[PDB]
Amino acid sequence: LWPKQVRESGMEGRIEVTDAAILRVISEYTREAGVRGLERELGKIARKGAKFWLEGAWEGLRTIDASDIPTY
Amino acid sequence: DTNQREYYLREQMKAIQKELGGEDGLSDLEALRKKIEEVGMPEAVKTKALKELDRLERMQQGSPEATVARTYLDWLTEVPWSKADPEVLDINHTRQVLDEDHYGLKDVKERILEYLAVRQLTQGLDVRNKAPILVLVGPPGVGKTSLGRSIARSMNRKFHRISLGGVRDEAEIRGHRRTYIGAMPGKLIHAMKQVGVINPVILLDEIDKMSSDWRGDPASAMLEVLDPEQNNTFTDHYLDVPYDLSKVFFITTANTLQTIPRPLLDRMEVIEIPGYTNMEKQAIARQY
Amino acid sequence: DTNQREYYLREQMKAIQKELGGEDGLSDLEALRKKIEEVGMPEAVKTKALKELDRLERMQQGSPEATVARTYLDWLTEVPWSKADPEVLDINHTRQVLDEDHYGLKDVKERILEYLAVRQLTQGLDVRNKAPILVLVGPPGVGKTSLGRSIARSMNRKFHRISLGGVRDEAEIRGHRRTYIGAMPGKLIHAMKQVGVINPVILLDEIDKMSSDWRG
Amino acid sequence: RYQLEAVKGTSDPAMLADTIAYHATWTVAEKQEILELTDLEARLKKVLGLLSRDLERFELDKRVAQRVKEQMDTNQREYYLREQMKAIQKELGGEDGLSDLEALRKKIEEVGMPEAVKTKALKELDRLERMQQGSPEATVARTY
Amino acid sequence: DTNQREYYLREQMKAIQKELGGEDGLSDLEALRKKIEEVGMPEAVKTKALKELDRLERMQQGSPEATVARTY
Amino acid sequence: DTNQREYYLREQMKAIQKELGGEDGLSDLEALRKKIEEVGMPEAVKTKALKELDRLERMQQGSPEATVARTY
Ligand SMILES: Nc1ncnc2c1ncn2[C@@H]1O[C@H](COP(=O)(O)OP(=O)(O)O)[C@@H](O)[C@H]1O
Ligand SMILES: Nc1ncnc2c1ncn2[C@@H]1O[C@H](COP(=O)(O)OP(=O)(O)O)[C@@H](O)[C@H]1O
Repeated sequence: LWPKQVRESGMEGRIEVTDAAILRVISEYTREAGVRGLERELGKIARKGAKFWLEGAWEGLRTIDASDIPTY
Repeated sequence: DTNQREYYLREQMKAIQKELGGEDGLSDLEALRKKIEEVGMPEAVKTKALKELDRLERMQQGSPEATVARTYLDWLTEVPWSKADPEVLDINHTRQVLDEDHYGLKDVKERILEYLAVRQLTQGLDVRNKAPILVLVGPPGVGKTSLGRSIARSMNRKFHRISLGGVRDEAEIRGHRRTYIGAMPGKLIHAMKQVGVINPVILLDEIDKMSSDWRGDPASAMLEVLDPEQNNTFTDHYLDVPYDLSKVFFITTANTLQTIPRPLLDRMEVIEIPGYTNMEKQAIARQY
Repeated sequence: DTNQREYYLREQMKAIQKELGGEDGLSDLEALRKKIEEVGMPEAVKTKALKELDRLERMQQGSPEATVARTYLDWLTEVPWSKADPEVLDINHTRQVLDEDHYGLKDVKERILEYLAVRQLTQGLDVRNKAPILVLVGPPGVGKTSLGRSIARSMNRKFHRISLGGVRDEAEIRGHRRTYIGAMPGKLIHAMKQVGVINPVILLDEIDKMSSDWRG
Repeated sequence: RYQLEAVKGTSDPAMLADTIAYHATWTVAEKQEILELTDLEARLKKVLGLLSRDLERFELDKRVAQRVKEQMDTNQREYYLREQMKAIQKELGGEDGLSDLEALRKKIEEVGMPEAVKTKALKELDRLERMQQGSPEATVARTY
Repeated sequence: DTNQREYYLREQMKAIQKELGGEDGLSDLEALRKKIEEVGMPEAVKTKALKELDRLERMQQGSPEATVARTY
Repeated sequence: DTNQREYYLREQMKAIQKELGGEDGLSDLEALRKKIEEVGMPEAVKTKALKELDRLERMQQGSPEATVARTY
């Protein structure tokens, strides 16, 4: 799902997430049997990152931690 | 003797029909044909439309069966394919337009503005474009319906609204077998007929009241229409061809979150509006 | 001599078809012969095809019967007729193909693997008569609909999806009765029209929510 | 045409307007315009528009008649030729049809099967047999 | 010129065709739409009504589609 | 030509019938208008009945909508 949403947001190689933040994402934001509601949140991540990128572009790649989830 | 005259009258209508064919048909339908070959559904999709086109054309001129398929062909030709509005523009200009139409609504405004950020970041790329669905839940007093025009003016898009909810006719959502007397493609498709873009603004007013049970279930039909990826290949009962509904930007209106079927509820991008404050109330009263 | 009389009469009727039946008769001699050569036509399906073939030669003058008859014949021309896809020989390759499309789903993956292993070991035609049928039950969030495309691509069998999301009157999913406009917007056979293989993988929107009318 | 070929020696624009306006080939509403127009120059001009449209209709109606008459012969000739070609094949098909079918029924009538059902079909079969064109009931009788 | 020429031809052919059968048919409809020109609706539905009447101005008398097309 | 001759004979029989049966059918519609006259329905109901018989006479018979229209 993450590669697909990253490709759909066109900002490939600019945002990355750790394996610990995802645990919190599912355990605190979406509680459904499937993962259809998870793709909408994972694309919201890229959509909000694109808002920051458009006004100000950074260099390299950005790593998202469990404490940086509320911003995006 | 009466049969003779009737036959003389017939050729009279024929001569007239042939004259009309030289106008509405022939080169006119040839130009529309080549034009659709330019901006119509892909050829592998247009195949059904061609199927009906061949028979309706092969059918004797003026044949009702020819018109029975002629309406299908005209609906395919009129409905937009691979043609869209101008793409991402400056966010600074559109944010003022979105702010002046409605005070507050920070979440919806953020959603609308950030929808353009990805459109700008995917400039010139080769990735699938999918306009997210939108649902607004809140009391009826909240101006959710005016968003259909507010967002459209925000991105200069064309907008249409369909009064769904409180309906019991699946055939309304997915039209119906063209074989039945007359023909009516699903409402959605009727709404998008006049909007000549593949990414219109569609407002599903109060779909919460959607009533199912008896009769073909309108709601169950909207499952194929609102599938996030299968809408790229969408075959309703009328338009046999797989419609490309991916680019269409959807907005749905609801009043609560307890009267929606589960497949619909766990497929929407949920946006909630709990209600304006009294300071916001006095501000909007003063300004608008 | 009598056989040559039969051939002469047959070529006469074929000539009239070709000369007059636009997109029906000249399309007959041009492509329908090759149609049976490519897809094939059951003798019972063909004997009646030939019986009605000489009956719709009324084009130019115009005949809705000829068109609706020709729509039926054209539907028969392309629907697969005992023509199967190249059967899979390496189920292990299919295993990786299916593992690169989804994660987990060890039950359905093994179910499909068993269904392919039995077919590859069918000695004597006694299993092909019973087509394996699978119904998938669970929450809508699980990826059931795309599983049809995944399985079909792994089988190398061309895929088609059928809209069972809402079906009210009868014949809305099955082929509509003939004799009328002759226009069918999709059907169970329609999927067969989409896939030129007699053995494709076909998936439906759902079964729990389907037929719901009074007439049918 | 008698009123036109008698005053051709006068070149008065008003007189020519009167000649081209009295022959009212249109509704009486237009005739009110010419009846009350203080512009002889525009008189012939507006009459020109009416007669020009009427002239379009003149040729148009003649063409319609030409199209109908030519189509009449083509439809008749086509009907005679096309009917014979089909009636020929349909005659063969009818024999190869119920005529062959009933023979098969006779083959199984060795049990003395009641032919009352056949006689009813024969009523339909004598009528459709004579009709070597169309007769869709023949097909239903064939399945019967 | 072209528009008025096709309107007049449609009117005369409707007149003759409905004098031979069912005078108060598509001639009634063409008179009614000539009225709706003078009492014109929104432009969005004006063209829709014109297209709708044009397609049913070419079919045969008593068509099953015409049964509801005339009443609409 | 024999088919044409039997068509001649059948339309002979049709002549015999429409003399008695057909005229009764016309007399049926004439008596229907006599019914709409004798009852003395108000002007609006008169016009509705006239329009309804107008839409019925334009179309043919043997259709499902025709039964409902006839009874109503
Ligand atoms: N912030 C706002 N600015 C302007 N008008 C507002 C605002 N909030 C609510 N309204 C008004 O409130 C009304 C809500 O009606 P409507 O949008 O039809 O509600 P609903 O979407 O629930 O059916 C409209 O007149 C709308 O313009
Ligand atoms: N284990 C999985 N592997 C791959 N994709 C999965 C998995 N679980 C869920 N999905 C995704 O779930 C989605 C299901 O969408 P779709 O098949 O259209 O509808 P439904 O969820 O109703 O079956 C697909 O995008 C699919 O890739």
